[PDB]
Amino acid sequence: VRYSASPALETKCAKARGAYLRTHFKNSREVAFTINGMSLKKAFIFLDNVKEHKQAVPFRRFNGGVGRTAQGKEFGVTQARWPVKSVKFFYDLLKNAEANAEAKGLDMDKLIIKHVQVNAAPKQRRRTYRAHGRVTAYLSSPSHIEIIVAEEESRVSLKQGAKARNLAARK
Amino acid sequence: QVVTRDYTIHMHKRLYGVSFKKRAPRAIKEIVAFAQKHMQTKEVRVDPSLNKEVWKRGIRNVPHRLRLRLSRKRSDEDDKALYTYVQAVDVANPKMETTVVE
Amino acid sequence: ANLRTQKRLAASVLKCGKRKVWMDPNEISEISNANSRQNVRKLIKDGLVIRKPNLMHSRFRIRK
RNA sequence: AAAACUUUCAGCAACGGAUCUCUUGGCUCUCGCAUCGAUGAAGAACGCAGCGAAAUGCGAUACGUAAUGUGAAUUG
RNA sequence: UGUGGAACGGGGUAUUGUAAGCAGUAGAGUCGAUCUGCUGAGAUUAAGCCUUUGUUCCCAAGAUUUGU
RNA sequence: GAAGUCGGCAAAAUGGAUCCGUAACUUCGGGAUAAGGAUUGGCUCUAAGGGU
RNA sequence: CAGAUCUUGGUGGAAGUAGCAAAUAUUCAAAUGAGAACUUUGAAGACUGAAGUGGGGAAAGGUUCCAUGUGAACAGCAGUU
RNA sequence: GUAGAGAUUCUGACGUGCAAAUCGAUCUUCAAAUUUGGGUAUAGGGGCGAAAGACUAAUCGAACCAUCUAGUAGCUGGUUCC
RNA sequence: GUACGUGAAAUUGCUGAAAGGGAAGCAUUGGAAAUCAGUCUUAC
Repeated sequence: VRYSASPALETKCAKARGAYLRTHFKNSREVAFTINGMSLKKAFIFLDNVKEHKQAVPFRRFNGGVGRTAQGKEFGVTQARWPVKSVKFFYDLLKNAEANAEAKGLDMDKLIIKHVQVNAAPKQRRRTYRAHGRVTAYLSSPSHIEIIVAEEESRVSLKQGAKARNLAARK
Repeated sequence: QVVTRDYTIHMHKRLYGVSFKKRAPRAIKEIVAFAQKHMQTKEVRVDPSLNKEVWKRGIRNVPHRLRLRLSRKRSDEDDKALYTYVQAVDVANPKMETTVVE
Repeated sequence: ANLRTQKRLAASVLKCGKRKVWMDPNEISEISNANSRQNVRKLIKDGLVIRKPNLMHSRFRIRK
């Protein structure tokens, strides 16, 4: 399957894919938006910090009801969380992308996360039982994730021509 | 690095106001946090006898002070785990100072 | 790992409850190998499985 | 007041299964035929294959026997 | 790397009501409720009390963002 | 100490046992645990109540 | 076809929101394992307290029994169970 | 007064519930007109009813199923290109 | 690539661009920015 972005030219990049991963699509999107653009090594440091509650993933789009924290101030936001299931999946994919770059012969010092995207996977669905003999949906929202790591990043009129000549050349 | 010390912990102050049904689990957590702060090791193993002594008077009544023996042991399987082993010490009165065990 | 089958067999062989069944926690590998009632009897003979004594219900205060 | 966010547009990628093409099916018309059962029918139940649950087929001769025809397969 | 921080210990303050142990020419009685002495003792005391020439331990670090 | 509230709604109070005491009324059976009072631990003792 | 609280199917905002708060309660070590608040063993703390959260049967179920094995899916967290 | 059978009050909890009738407290009864298992009988303009139009499979001032039936419509709604 | 022909819309993520002081959409006129065709070049 082909990726979303014009990069993934295999001469100077690596990429890694994940499909039908059973973790929340909204949390995955927030993690992807946070890590998009930072270097691969520093991305790993950030992800371990999130796992250890030393840094937090800012919640920008899917922020309804998300509590405030002091660890969102380095992103200029008030709402941030520590989604460990999503971060664990992103950590596994980033390790896979780093392995792909290793086998491909790239440079680990200069690699950055050039592209990362989360898409909604088909919902698996379940049932929940309500009051008054009612049943409704207990849907699950999985995610497709794809990551790409890479390196680095007049004519002039006759009067105008005569004016230009007589001013510049003549003096 | 590897060092063994006896401490007295003021569990009375750390359990003041704690819900009766979490007193003993809170005491174990306060032991772990007490060991982590003193020996600077995140890995703390509590001796089952120490757990027995904490839970001696039930889930609601924990002794006001405990005499603990903290040992910053290197490791068994890992190379540089550097964990704290915490056990209980039977003394007449826990109201006594910190000592360094040979 | 799992020793639930061994405990049910031990309780039946020792003629007591699973609450009264004790397995040597330092012999898990050999106890797990024991999978039949012959094997459980051999464990009980070797002392690796023990029927624990009843809890204390003294009638001293009642008699006094 | 830059970012975020929201909305719009486009590209790519998702979700979804519309559309187009197809069709051992259905529907309607016409033509022809007349043949169930106590000599056990229609229907039901349980079984039957080297490896089968269903469908299809069969009845302890059990995915069939005999006889006739074809002529060298069956096939995972 | 300081009249530094912490964990304890000591002192003060406060709450309760004289702890456990041992001893008695105390105890109705036929061993024994209880009482007395040591004993305003003992226990508790910052968990949002005060104070400490005390004891032991810890600290000269990582990350992140910022230019007139 | 019912001032609350449409209303003592909710809550409180009472409560076991022993002894004393117990009204109107009545279909004489009840009412009745009416209502009202007192007593209750521990310990050392005796006093009776049975069998051969 | 834009309508019929139209039909069928699909998908949104609400929204990572309401919520996952009855039945006293768990804790330590070890084992297994990629992974352990939840699996197993030991230790401790508890409860049901014989009109039981015990041991059985009838009605009903039908293989849920038992051992072994385990990528999912299901057990509204998790899961090696 | 317990088990058991009930269901007075809080007009409490809950009220997209644990529950299409449950939970808590309080309360009524508790040796008989008692409680109840299985077997059996009574079927829809019928049954059964210590009688509430109660109950008769969450359906009752006439159960449920399928047909007559695409019942009827002076009534509401919709009725597709320039 | 069996989650399998084609693969629409709703709706979604990414990227680029743009806009925004309690709605948005639209119409009209021009600016700005991006984009683009005609015409021409010739014929006599």
